[PDB]
Amino acid sequence: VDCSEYPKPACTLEYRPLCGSDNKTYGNKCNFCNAVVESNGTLTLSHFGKC
Amino acid sequence: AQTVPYGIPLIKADKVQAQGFKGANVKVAVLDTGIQASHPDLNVVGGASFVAGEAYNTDGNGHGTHVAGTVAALDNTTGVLGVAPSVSLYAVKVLNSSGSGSYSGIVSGIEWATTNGMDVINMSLGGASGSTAMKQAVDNAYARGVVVVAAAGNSGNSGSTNTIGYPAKYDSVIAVGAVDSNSNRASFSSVGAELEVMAPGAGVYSTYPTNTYATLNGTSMASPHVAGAAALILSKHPNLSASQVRNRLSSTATYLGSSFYYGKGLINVEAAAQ
Ligand SMILES: [Ca+2]
Ligand SMILES: [Ca+2]
Ligand SMILES: [Ca+2]
Ligand SMILES: [Ca+2]
Repeated sequence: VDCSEYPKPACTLEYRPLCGSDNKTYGNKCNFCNAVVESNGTLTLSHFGKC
Repeated sequence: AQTVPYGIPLIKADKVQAQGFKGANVKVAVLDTGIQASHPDLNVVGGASFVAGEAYNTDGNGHGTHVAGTVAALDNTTGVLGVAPSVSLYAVKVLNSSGSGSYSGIVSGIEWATTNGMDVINMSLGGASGSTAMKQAVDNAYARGVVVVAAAGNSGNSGSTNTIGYPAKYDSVIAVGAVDSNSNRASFSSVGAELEVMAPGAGVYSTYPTNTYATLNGTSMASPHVAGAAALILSKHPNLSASQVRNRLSSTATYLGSSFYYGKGLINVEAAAQ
């Protein structure tokens, strides 16, 4: 996932969940990319949809 | 042909529209990813952008257009139907095409909306921390007579943990949670003391770029039903203060369960507009 335009603190509140490689559900891609940045890029996408 | 999304009858907006009150002469700003103003089922009469390189009247994400359609999709022979289809609709772009943004962009949008005389602000967006300037901006908007509505958050529940984000968590903002068409809380809907009211947020059908329609989930979808409801109330009772509109919405809501999970419950704009 291209998370190059992150971090950004505010995200839409559309629920379109992504499941991270950490088995956490992120509410949408914006939430996921913020988490990727927080992890210094270790977090990857396991799959679209909730874990 | 026009279809009526389920949220309109569920919050009883159809009853108020049938009385002849549809949000005419009420200004609503949708602070979001923009609105596709050229969509046949929307009438965007102004706005501004606080995202560099993007115009107020385009929407490269789709979210802002969907939110706007729940507030204000035109009553005509096509598409869908908004809660308050006669409102004066303004696009205030504070999030980019990726659906993300800075607190400063949001603050600039809230200030623009206040300065330009909006009656209602919708913010279908959130962040974990907020900012001093965001608190100031919503407090200023509300003190100067703007009804400020925001999606509560999609952080679900976990024991007694408060999962409301900002700006919903600010006391000057109405935090709106999500129910589905059975009036059941959506599992993603955030919870906590600040949760104020619920509105439809699961499987919501609305406008979407380009010139089409889509079904989305989120407290983002719930917030504009409440923003539209505030507009309906003001179109029927134009001299009410923002606090009076807010109180009407919460005090006439249909109880659904513990306020931690549901706030005062599902809005009922027919009762709220009495
Ligand atoms: Ca148009
Ligand atoms: Ca229509
Ligand atoms: Ca609040
Ligand atoms: Ca509550």
